Amino acid sequence: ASRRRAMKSATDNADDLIKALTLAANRERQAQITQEISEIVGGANAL
Amino acid sequence: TAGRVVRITGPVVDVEFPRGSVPELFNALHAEITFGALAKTLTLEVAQHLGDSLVRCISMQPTDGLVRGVEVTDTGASISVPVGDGVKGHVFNALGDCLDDPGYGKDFEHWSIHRKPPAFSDLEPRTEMLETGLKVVDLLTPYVRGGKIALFGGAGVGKTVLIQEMINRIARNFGGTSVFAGVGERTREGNDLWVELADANVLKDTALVFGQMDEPPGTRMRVALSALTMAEFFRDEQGQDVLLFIDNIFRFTQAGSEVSTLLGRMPSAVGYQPTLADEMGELQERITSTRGRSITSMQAVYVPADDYTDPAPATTFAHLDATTELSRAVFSKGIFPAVDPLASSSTILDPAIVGDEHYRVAQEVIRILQRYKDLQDIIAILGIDELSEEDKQLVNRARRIERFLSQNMMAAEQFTGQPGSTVPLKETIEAFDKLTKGEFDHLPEQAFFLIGGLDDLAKKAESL
Amino acid sequence: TISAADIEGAIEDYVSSFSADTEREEIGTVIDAGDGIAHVEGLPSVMTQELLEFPGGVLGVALNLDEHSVGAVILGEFEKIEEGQQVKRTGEVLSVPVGDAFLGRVVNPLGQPIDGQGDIAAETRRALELQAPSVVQRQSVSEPLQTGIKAIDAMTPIGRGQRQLIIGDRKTGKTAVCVDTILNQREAWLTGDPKQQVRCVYVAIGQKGTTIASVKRALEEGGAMEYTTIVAAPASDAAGFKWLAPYTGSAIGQHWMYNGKHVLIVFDDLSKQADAYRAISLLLRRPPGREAFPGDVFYLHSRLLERCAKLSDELGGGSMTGLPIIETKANDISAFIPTNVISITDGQCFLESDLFNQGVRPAINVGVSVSRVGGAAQIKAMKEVAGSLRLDLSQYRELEAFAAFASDLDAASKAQLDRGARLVELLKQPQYSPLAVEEQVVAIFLGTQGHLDSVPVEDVQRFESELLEHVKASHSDIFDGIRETKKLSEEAEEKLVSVINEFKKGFQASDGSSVV
Ligand SMILES: Nc1ncnc2c1ncn2[C@@H]1O[C@H](COP(=O)(O)OP(=O)(O)OP(=O)(O)O)[C@@H](O)[C@H]1O
Ligand SMILES: Nc1ncnc2c1ncn2[C@@H]1O[C@H](COP(=O)(O)OP(=O)(O)OP(=O)(O)O)[C@@H](O)[C@H]1O
Ligand SMILES: [Mg+2]
Ligand SMILES: [Mg+2]
Repeated sequence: ASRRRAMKSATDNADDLIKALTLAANRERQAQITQEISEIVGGANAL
Repeated sequence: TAGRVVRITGPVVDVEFPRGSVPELFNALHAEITFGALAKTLTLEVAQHLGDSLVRCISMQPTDGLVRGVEVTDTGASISVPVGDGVKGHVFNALGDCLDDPGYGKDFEHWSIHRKPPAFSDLEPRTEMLETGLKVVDLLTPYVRGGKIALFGGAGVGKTVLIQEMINRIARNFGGTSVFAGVGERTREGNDLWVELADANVLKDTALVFGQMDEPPGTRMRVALSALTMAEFFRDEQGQDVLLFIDNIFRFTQAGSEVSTLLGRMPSAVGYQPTLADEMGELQERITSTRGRSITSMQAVYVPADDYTDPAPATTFAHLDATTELSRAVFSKGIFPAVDPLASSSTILDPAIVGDEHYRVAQEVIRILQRYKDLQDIIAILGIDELSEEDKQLVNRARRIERFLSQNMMAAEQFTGQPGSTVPLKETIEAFDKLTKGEFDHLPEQAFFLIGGLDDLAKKAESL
Repeated sequence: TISAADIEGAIEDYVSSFSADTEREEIGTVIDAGDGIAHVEGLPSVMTQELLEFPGGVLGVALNLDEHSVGAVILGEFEKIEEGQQVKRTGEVLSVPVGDAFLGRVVNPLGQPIDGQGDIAAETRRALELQAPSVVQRQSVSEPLQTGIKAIDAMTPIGRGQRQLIIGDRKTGKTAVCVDTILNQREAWLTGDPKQQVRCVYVAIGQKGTTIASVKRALEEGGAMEYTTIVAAPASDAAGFKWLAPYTGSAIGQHWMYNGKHVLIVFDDLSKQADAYRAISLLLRRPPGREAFPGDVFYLHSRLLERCAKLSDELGGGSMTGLPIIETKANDISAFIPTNVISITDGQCFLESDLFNQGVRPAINVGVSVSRVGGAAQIKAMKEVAGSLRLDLSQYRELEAFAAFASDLDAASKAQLDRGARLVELLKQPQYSPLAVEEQVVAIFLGTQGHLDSVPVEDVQRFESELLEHVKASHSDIFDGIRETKKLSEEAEEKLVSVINEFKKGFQASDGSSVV
């Protein structure tokens, strides 16, 4: 009976890590693509 | 008739000519540079037409110490390099001048560096089972005679050592002519390779050509074409099997990017020059075996920061048939060959032309390693005590197999005192069948590390 | 000297027929060149996409206009271009000579026989740029276009006039599926009337010549060389050929489709075409956008892949089917071209590499694949036999995720897990082995009813194969019935049950036990 609740709480706590990591990954992807496009347009317009 | 120089910047130089005197594309030009201590003869190759009797080109020598108004002369011909039997046992630079003897080799016939790929009507697939003495290449990805073979991996993984071992093992058992080309590498490696080749009698049978990185980007972009010209001349007329080794391919693409930055073209994604794929495809089409002539080429390709998403490796992968890549995780683990079996593949590995036992063993070992890779994280976090009996048995078998793929080679003599060891194919097949059956599980961990043969395994077992 | 007589007669007939005329035309001059493009000035009036002509014999096309300059692209050889040449405006928008002698040969993207075979005949010239069929000239889709693969036609059906996409990771087996489908139609061709006949075409872009030679050898050995043609644009060619080949292939297929013959276009790769277009656009100094791509790139694909569609009975009821192939890297789908091509077509077949690593050879993902047409393109018999195994497989994988470490389960749960495992192990199949419809239906019926639930999962496939062979040897009525009525009868089911029982009574693999 004591064992069961530990697994329950473990799963409940494990979900939020997935959520936070997903948010961080999306933010990083957006930053990378916008940086790349800014750099390429700046390089192209300079000539 | 002669022109003048109006602008100079970096390596690129533009020149002016009078009416009815502009040369066609890819024509050599000579320029004179004078000084108290810096006297040379600049060699330039035409790049593009700017109109108004102006032509922009690049140079193969440093442009330090040049002054405007100096006349530029034309030869009305393309770059050329002497060829023949006398080329054997000598060292040449990009321009073709003999480095060992300044005056040697200035009387043979000459061929233009620019050529044409062979026509499509004379192509034929080549299928042959070429066997070496190394376990991983013999079992996972067998090499193909007369086909493409290449490596992959980041910096400091051990590709050059593998190339040296491979050439040492093969050139002793070859009746044809081999040619070595060095695009980019430290001078120490070239000097040591020359000394090592001189330590045996094989040097007289091969020809070496290479340029270094300290030279301007013009030279780094032309060595491969000269090497291909020599190899093609040897193949076409003698009708003899040839061996070709290329140290790197990334270097000349880097040089092309550098020069195209200044030439005036717009950049592209990840700051690469446009039309890199076209140039790579045009160059890679030269190495090909016709119906009656066979040539075997081994190349090494570098990747930046272990990223396969980079466009250049992705583009150059499509030109290969048999491939073997290296990983850094296995190198950090400790295994010396550092070959990852999961991602590597071949193009002759099917039971149609190979015995079915090979196919079955390969499939079984691949499945076992894949399952271990899957169970990795659970084993690391929750521990081995949580899994069932089947998972524990597969984990132990995976550990045994992963340790067993290691093997010592002769080229490791300089680094470690262990001598070389070689094993045939059938013994490896039987040993892998025994291991995958699961009748060697009683041995300890260290008994399966750096083992050449089964008898050596037994001897090490009796030593603990 | 009969051949000599014919040669002399041909030479004399040609030489005595020499004639030429003196007509005026506009000629311009080149001002600059290099990097695969050249600038030409002096032409007063030239249509866009005109096929120019150069003194050395090389060709070119006009893309960019200006107040005093005309851009150009050199298709073939490039080193002969130099300042001082004279261009000559000729003809009109370029076209392709299409006919019926193209079968069983390999041609240049421009329409030249690069093969060692002699020259080909010509029937009529068709321009590449033509409007697609309108919205009031199409029917609904209803036809069983077989593919020869159990998983593909069991999960995602394909019908005539339906565009289906295959997106895969490196070294997965897309070309093997394409080749199996392309050669599955030998029996269809062997029939007399063209109602079953299909004329297929292949396009290869940016590939090594040895690979094309191997593919041709495989098709020739398969015996399907008689009713196919190949267009090849190897890597050695300039960007123009790689950009222009698919239009030529589509036009050649469309000419056949327009006269009432079913066809099947296949595009080997589309990323290479996009890369070539990007290179040309960047070299012509046009504004760039995201990922260094021009804005109109999406429009490009919409102009090409939309040609194929089912026709109505008023115009002859032709058809055309396309199978574009896309390559993705690092199991990433959010890239530009993958998203565009996914949103432009319908139906997908994802090819994971983890599945191909171990177990399944076809390695087709099931939980993401979808077909829009669905049951409208199925056969009644196999639709009845299907029994909605999709949900069974889904709950099977969902439960077997749990039951890996679980030994005490519900009996029905264990039965469902065993059924799912048996179906998954059944669904595998080797290469170069197409299957006809009747044996597929028989195997699926064997799988669904639970007849093989007593067979150990380790050696099912071999057993199944043997049964099929035996069924083909001592029995032929069931195949005739399913071929004639396209429906499974109850009496045939009873006979098949008796055959299965009597065969399973006498089969052993390892300590086996025949049971009720
Ligand atoms: N099989 C091996 N035996 C002995 N040493 C090895 C082996 N494989 C790798 N090493 C060691 O790993 C390093 C690899 O050296 P090396 O410079 O050849 O690397 P590389 O990744 O091939 O790069 P490069 O092209 O710059 O030479 C060396 O320190 C070498 O001693
Ligand atoms: N059903 C199968 N059974 C066994 N082996 C298969 C099967 N299908 C494919 N293979 C093997 O998988 C590999 C796939 O090669 P293929 O020519 O299809 O390339 P691909 O994965 O489509 O990739 P690419 O076009 O990028 O080269 C080959 O080695 C082929 O023999
Ligand atoms: Mg090295
Ligand atoms: Mg393929």
